[PDB]
Amino acid sequence: NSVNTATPGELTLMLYNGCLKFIRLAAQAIENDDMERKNENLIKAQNIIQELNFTLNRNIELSASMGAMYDYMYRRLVQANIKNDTGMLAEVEGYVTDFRDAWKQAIQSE
Amino acid sequence: LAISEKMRGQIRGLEMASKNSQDGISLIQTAEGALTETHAILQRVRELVVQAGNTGTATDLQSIQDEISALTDEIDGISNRTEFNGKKLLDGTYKVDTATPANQKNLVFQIGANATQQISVNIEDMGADALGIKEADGSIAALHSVNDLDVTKFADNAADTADIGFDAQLKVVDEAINQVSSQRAKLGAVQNRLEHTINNLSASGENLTAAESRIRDVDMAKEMSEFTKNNILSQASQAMLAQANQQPQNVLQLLR
Repeated sequence: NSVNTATPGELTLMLYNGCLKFIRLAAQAIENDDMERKNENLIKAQNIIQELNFTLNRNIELSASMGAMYDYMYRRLVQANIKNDTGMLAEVEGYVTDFRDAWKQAIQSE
Repeated sequence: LAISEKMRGQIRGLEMASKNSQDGISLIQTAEGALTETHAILQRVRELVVQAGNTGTATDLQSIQDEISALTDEIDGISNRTEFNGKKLLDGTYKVDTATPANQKNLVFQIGANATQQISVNIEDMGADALGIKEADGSIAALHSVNDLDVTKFADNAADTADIGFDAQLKVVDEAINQVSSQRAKLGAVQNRLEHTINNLSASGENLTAAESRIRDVDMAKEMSEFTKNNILSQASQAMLAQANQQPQNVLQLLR
């Protein structure tokens, strides 16, 4: 669209929102018994979490706990995929919502 | 960023093996979900065959046969349309062929710890003409497949009539039900092997990221999520320095 426009903080916010969107699409696919659709969206969500983790400046102290959460989020999404566990998806959706809401406030108050 | 950049190269192998195992499990779950439908349709077909064997009302027989023929056509549709990434799973593309191995196609999965041990997997034809009473070899003789069911023949033949009597046609459905159940169970065993691979891959990645494998359970993750969320709020500049390091063309690609 018009991405080169977005600031670095706005780019990260876009990633959090996309991750949530793909998790919600995968939960819906599980309800509709669409395995291929569920798998495609959870891998999309996993790729976002891994991109966030691998773009952490690990000289910054905050990066340790954020990356530990990303590692759990990735592992939990893999388990939810192979187990068709919407409950697990709702769990990871809550974490990403936590990160998304705090991040959106952080770029504002800055 | 360089510390995180090489951590990508360390676990790139584990991530791609994890994606392959996820893909393989979802392929099998796709086949198992379709086989569950075929099994349920076969159960309904058996109900109609039994009802036809106990009906003395032949236009009742024709109406029952119309439903059966539509149901076996549903079975054909499932076997012909079930797909994963464009690969036909249940139409016999991947059936075993011991009579002519040159014509056999295999599904390949990677199994075991480290996901490097390849296995070959076959899936039998699940169409209506491939389910029923099998001969010594893989073949189904005439009038012995689910596609051959015709309960209107019950009006002119005793129940013990060979091939077309009620008892014989009921046997065709029973054998077909078990054939679908056997195919689903064999695919479940493969799924189990891929699950064990995923858990060994995760344990391998957990060891290589010590102090980033730190979160164990739901209680820790819940509590760490709230703690990290409040640290992001309280240290906005540190949060920007820590995470706002994506390049725009990578973001557009991930959001497709």
